[PDB]
Amino acid sequence: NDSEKAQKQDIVRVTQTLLDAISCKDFETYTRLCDTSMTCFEPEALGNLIEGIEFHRFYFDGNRKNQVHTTMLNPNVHIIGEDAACVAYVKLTQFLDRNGEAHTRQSQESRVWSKKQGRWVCVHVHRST
Amino acid sequence: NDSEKAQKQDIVRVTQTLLDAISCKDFETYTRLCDTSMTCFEPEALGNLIEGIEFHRFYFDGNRKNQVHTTMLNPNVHIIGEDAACVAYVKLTQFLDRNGEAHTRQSQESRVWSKKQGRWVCVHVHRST
Amino acid sequence: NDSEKAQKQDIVRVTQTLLDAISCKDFETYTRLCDTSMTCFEPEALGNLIEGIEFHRFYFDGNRKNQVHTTMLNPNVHIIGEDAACVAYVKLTQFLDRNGEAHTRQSQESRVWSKKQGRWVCVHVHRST
Amino acid sequence: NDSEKAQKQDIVRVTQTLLDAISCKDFETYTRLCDTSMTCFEPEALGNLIEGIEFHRFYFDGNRKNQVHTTMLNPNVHIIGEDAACVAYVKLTQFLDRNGEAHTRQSQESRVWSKKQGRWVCVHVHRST
Amino acid sequence: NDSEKAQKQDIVRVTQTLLDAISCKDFETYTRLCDTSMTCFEPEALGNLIEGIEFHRFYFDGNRKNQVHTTMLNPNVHIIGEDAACVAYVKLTQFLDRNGEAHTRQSQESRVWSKKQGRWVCVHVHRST
Amino acid sequence: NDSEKAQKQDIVRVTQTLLDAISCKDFETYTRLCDTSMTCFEPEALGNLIEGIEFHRFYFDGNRKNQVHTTMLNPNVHIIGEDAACVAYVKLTQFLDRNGEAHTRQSQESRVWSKKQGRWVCVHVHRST
Amino acid sequence: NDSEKAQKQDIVRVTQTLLDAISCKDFETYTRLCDTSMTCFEPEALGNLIEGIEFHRFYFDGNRKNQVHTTMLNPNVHIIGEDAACVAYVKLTQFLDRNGEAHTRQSQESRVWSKKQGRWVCVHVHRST
Amino acid sequence: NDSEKAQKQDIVRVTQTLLDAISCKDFETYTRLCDTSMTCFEPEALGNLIEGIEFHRFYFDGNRKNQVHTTMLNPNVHIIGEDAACVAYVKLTQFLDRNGEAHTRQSQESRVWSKKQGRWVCVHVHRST
Amino acid sequence: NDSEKAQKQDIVRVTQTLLDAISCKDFETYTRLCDTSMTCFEPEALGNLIEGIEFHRFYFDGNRKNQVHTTMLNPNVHIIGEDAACVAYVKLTQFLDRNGEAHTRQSQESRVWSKKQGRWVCVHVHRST
Amino acid sequence: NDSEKAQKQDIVRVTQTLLDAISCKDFETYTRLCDTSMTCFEPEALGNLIEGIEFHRFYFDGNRKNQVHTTMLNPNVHIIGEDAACVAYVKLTQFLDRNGEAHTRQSQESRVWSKKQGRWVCVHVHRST
Amino acid sequence: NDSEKAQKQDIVRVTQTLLDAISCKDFETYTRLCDTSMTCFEPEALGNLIEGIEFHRFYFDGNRKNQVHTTMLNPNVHIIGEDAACVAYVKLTQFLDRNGEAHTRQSQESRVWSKKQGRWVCVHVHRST
Amino acid sequence: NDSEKAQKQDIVRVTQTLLDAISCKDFETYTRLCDTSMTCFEPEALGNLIEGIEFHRFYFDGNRKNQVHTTMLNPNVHIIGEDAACVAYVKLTQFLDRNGEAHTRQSQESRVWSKKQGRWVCVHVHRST
Amino acid sequence: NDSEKAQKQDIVRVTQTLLDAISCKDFETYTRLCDTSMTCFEPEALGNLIEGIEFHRFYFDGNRKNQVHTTMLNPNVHIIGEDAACVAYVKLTQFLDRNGEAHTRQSQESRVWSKKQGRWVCVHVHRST
Amino acid sequence: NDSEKAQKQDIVRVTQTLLDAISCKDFETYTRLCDTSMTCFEPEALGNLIEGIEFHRFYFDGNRKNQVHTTMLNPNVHIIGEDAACVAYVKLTQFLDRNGEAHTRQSQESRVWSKKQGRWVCVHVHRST
Repeated sequence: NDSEKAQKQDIVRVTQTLLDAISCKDFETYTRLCDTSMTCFEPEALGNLIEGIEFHRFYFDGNRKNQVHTTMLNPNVHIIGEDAACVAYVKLTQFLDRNGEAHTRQSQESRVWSKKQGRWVCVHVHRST
Repeated sequence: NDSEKAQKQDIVRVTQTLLDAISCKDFETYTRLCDTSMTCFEPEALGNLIEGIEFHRFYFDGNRKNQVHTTMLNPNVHIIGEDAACVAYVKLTQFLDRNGEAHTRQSQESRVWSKKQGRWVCVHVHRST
Repeated sequence: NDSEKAQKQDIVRVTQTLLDAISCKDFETYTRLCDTSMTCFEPEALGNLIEGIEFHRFYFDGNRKNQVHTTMLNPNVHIIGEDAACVAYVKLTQFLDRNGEAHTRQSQESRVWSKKQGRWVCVHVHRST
Repeated sequence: NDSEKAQKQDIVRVTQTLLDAISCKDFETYTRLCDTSMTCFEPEALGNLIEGIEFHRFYFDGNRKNQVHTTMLNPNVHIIGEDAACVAYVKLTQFLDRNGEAHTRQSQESRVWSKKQGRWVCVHVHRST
Repeated sequence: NDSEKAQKQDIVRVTQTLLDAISCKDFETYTRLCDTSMTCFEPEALGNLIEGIEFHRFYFDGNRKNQVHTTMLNPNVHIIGEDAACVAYVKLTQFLDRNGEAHTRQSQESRVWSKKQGRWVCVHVHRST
Repeated sequence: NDSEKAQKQDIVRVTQTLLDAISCKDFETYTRLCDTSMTCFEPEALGNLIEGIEFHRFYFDGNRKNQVHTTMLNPNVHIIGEDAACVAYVKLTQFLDRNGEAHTRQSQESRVWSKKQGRWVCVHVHRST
Repeated sequence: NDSEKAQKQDIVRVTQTLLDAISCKDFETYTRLCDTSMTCFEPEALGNLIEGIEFHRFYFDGNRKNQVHTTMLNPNVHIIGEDAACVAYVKLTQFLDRNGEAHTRQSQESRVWSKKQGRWVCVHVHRST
Repeated sequence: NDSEKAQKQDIVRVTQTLLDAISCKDFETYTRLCDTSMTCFEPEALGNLIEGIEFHRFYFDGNRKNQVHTTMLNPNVHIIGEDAACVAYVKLTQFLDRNGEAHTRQSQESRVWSKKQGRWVCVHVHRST
Repeated sequence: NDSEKAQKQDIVRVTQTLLDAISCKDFETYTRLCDTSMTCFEPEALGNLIEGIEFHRFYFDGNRKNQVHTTMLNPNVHIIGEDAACVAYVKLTQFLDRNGEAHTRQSQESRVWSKKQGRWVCVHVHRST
Repeated sequence: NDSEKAQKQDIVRVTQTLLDAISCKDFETYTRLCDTSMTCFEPEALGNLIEGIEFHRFYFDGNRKNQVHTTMLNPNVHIIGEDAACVAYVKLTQFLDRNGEAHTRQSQESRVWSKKQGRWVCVHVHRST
Repeated sequence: NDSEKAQKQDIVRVTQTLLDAISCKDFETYTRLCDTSMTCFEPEALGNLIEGIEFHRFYFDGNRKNQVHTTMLNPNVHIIGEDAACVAYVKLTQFLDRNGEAHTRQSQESRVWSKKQGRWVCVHVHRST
Repeated sequence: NDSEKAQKQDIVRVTQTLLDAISCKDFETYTRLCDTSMTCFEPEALGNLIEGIEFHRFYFDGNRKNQVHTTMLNPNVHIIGEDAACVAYVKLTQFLDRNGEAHTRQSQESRVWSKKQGRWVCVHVHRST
Repeated sequence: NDSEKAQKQDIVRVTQTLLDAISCKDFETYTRLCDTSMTCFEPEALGNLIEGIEFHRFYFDGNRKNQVHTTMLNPNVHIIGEDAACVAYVKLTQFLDRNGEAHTRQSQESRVWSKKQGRWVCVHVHRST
Repeated sequence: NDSEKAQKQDIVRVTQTLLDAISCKDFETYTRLCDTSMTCFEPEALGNLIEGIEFHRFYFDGNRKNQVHTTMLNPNVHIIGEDAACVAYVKLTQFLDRNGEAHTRQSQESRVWSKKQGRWVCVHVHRST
């Protein structure tokens, strides 16, 4: 359970690396961490199950980091072998809007990881609220 | 590949078994299919991550099937080895009204399955909308 | 245009048969006219594409007709190839309430017909509003 | 099924061409792909069945594209006869506002294709929601 | 203008006879006064142009006169030859509803008349509000 | 029959001329086409029957065409002799918005035409919704 | 003037009698006081002008006195020519509904009296708010 | 009777002049045509009966017309002898607001006319809605 | 002064007597203290000045109490001569509703008194809010 | 009564003078006509019984006349002896806006007058709504 | 301060006794503890300053204790001499409903106490919200 | 008594002084009359009991007047000894808004005074509504 | 550290017992586990800090449980030495209302634990939302 | 106790300092007072429990003092074991917005202090409403 407890950390490390990727619009690191067969259920998709990375690009063009701050709270992992793991966490986002006001946005996320040829890559993601 | 396809069919089938279980409010099948460490993100949890199974039991108490048919639409399955797999699908629920009118409800579910000692079990579920 | 005007008259007659089958909840006749791989976009389906006839089976239960009168207005027909056609019409439904009041409902419909084994079968339907 | 799998791949490619023609307001290409007797049910038409292409011409004016990205998801294709097909898909549109905000729009679509003079032309379209 | 002033009266007579027909659900007198090719724009049709009498029948079945009273106000006629005339009038309807309350319903009507083989018959009608 | 068809085309054409006239706010054509005794039931009249033409003039004052295309859908014509005819049709109007957005408006119109001294003229109009 | 002051007294007496007839739904008195061609603008006629006595008869069916008391405030009489006069006044109506509550209803009324063949009779009435 | 037909015309003419006086704020004509004792019920008086011409003066301040058109629909006149009359008519008003938007206001009017020393004067006016 | 102090009390007493009569619906006392010519401005009259004891009779029919207490706060009395006076006071009323709940109503009251032939009588009352 | 009808004109005049003073913010005339111990019930006192003239000073400060006309409708006076009276009436206030929109305000007023050393002074005022 | 800390307990106690009396509708204890000239500001007085004990009698009539608990939070006392004090505090009221739903009401209370002949009596109370 | 009448006046004066200080934002006078230990219950404190002169300093920063008048209605004062007192009063404030409009604010106020070493000082204040 | 890990467990255990005590209304256990001085912030206290166990007693009336389930999610504990601790956790509550409808209520809680004479007791509780 | 009473004074001093640091957005002081592992329930964290100092840093960017004054009311301190304590208090915040208006904001806060290596530091904070 020591090579398991450490394995979880890897997941947290990777998903944290994955999050920082989206935060500053680093599409290259996004594609390296996301498989090509990645399924997706998220608010930007309206109840549709998206396939592949392409659909995600749209959100990697522009003003870059908008002085926003995201926080992954209590990551919760599940181990299933030594190449497959899933992690669920609450993601908090802090931002200032239109006039400079401060607001917090919240969303529940789930990610399914697969150790493909050494390195972990995200196969499926699900976001809500 | 064929071992894969068949494997995917194995996932869709159990998931289907579980859904039928929830419809007819059959605890036993539910608990037989849902692990002890099963984590869950769902509307009834208000954005909180749920653990255990004690929580889900609140809904299986009562009048069984409210004469409400549910459909699992185009299940997308992911294979990770031979003991880890995940499936994403849209879930449709048709139910009758007070005045007898017919209505349809939608939610997007994800489920992670770990093959623990031969039999498949759900370790994490995520429902939304 | 007589082999064209006849075939349109014919196409309209089978959809009329299908609509009647639906009105008096005749699923046997209904499935005779709907292909096994039939797809469908419709309000009861919430933006999802449905395959098969089982989903529509749900509306075929519960007594029979009511004081419901349905009408297919100005059916527009396109003849395509060997055994293909598509038809478009506004479907009008005259009904009464619990208070005996008379109301009129509308919906726009599209059906695609294919002739297999000498019989016209609906392979796709799109209903809106 | 290879003369079936090819023809579906083909049908999807022409609707992709049509959708692009619409996105960048290319009416010349648009009319090349839409029959002269094309019919249409669509939100902009308010429950009425439209004939011709002139009505749709209205949307082809005004600069060109915007920061609009459109996508055709899980296109479902039915092959009918000689030169007939019909396709169904959820059309996803990613756009931005005056405030630079990103929004996602959806619409369910059905098109009926006929092959005349060796070319696939759309003879009927139904769009909803 | 004496055979014109009298001709108008005929129209008023006939349309008044036509109204009393609908009031006490006399379908036979309705069909005798309404042509077979009668076009119709009315609230029960939802913006659709109805053709023929059939669609009208629905409203000639039931409780008969419901203790209601209609009044044709200031008829206004137009003469066009000696076999074609159109009349427009405001139609007021008095009724008691659910509990016994008294309410007045109003609608604007237009009718186009044709003298076919001696007797006048309604070819087209349009009601609003 | 052929004299009839051609005659019907005569009605649809003038009506079309009148509609174009209203679009480009061309009084002259309007008044040339609308009789002196023309009665009218329309939304701008609030359920009142209008006489003369003085009233309609209020709308032709100003910026001509607001860059708004109108379409007369499937004109249904009625023949009554050779100097009396009526036509019913749905009318669609596409117009631009403040923010440049596109919008469609609908109304159901009826028009009565009297052939007075060779030229066709409108004696009564009825618009709704 | 004592002749006019006494004449202004008769207008108030008949008008008062007409108001009681209406209160206890005494129709014979009503018709003995309202001309056969009496004109009328009133709430129950929605902006429309009524002619005749027939329209009003609708309201004389039923429960004589509904436990309601109407009061004619400061009648103002105008004597015009010979056998002609008009009166304006506020009409208050106190009534008991449900729950035993007491309420007051207000209206402004105008009536025109013609002394046809001796007896004063109302030829025109306008009621508002 | 034609004597009566012309008297009714005289009444429609003077009341049309009175409307014009109001429309362009010509207070002299207004005073000429209205009696000193004239009473009045109207929106600008909130259920109160007004006496004297004074109260009306206020609306005759500057701003002549306002690109506003007032219409007098089908005036109903009652002739009570040779020196008394009352007229009832619906009055339409199309006004241009801001944004150059065309709207229509409606109201029901009644005017009592007394013929004094040869000339007709309005002794009472009632307006609603 | 002491004579004026006595007269002031006398008015407090009578009016107090008058309110107690209104409380228990004693019409005899009420008409004894309220002169015939008594004028009234009160919420129930809707801004209309009321005359005589008539309009009031409507409130003296009914239960005869209601479990509501009425108080006369700081009566302020003006003495004008030995036969005229006026008093103003805040009037508090406490009442128990349906659900056995106590509530307080308030109102502003002014009364004008006249010592007509010995006894004091109210000739005018103004109530508000 | 010719002496009673005289005292009543005098009371109407002084109160007319008093209101004129209020319109043109003539505080000197106000005080000369109002008793130093005048009582008050009015909206601006929010339910409180005001005493004295001081409270009203606030309102006399400002832009004298604001292009606003006030009329005192049908005044009713009560004579109580040759030295006391009270008058009731509805006061109509017509005023303009920024947009130059005409509006009418309304209130109900009671005033008590006392003859002190020959001059009529107001000892109590009551204004509602 | 040990004498000041003593007088402060005494003031908290008596006021505790006083509130206990109000809860269990013990009017005898209420009066014994409240001065006959006690002043009052509280919701039930709707903004009026009540004087005396009479006004409160109304509330002591009823079902003694209604299953409602009241608590006096952090009392603050002011000692002004050995015979006068005032205390301030928030009073919490917990009560049930018909459905048996628990709720908490809240108010802010100030009370002024005067030592008269040895006993502490409340001369002024103030309750808000 | 006369000594008590003098002490009562003294409290009216000081508190009056205290309100004028608050009106023109004179913090010096305010802290001179308000003892250090002064407690407060006021709308701005939101049901929270406030202590010391601190919380109040926030309102003495600003324009220094505002064109608002403040009155002290019927002060009721209780004398407790020669060094303690309390007063209650309705407080009227008249203010002119943005659009040069006058308005009246009201509030219920109670104050507790202590003659600490010669001068009077407020140790507690309660404001409401 | 494991010593610290077990101390945190002891804290999660006692607070879970306290939740159970509340859940089934066992007031003895409640009193045992809560200190006499326990302070509290919570909805049932409306922003007021509560002191003493008394105030809570109210919620321990009859109706043991209510088919309601309370859940304590991921409890975060802080260990401040061997006799102090504070725990933070989210608390979920699924309750059955009327109609047998399942709902979830949420709230964030914090409990401060002091270890006295060997046994842990709650000295403070804060609850929100 | 003088030791505990002085210890309860330090908790109020540090808490007061922490509140000023937050007021003027002085982060170094903030982090010198909040543990690195401080827990937190607060509005800005929507029902979620935060860990660390990083989340809070978002709010220290910008305009030091926004012209706002916060006040800590009646702090209540609980001393637990050694080097441990908690404090509860209401925090009022008066602020000037736009239009120059003054408002008050209220919140209930709970903080837990651990005396780690001499200096008291906050390890847990809960803020509500």
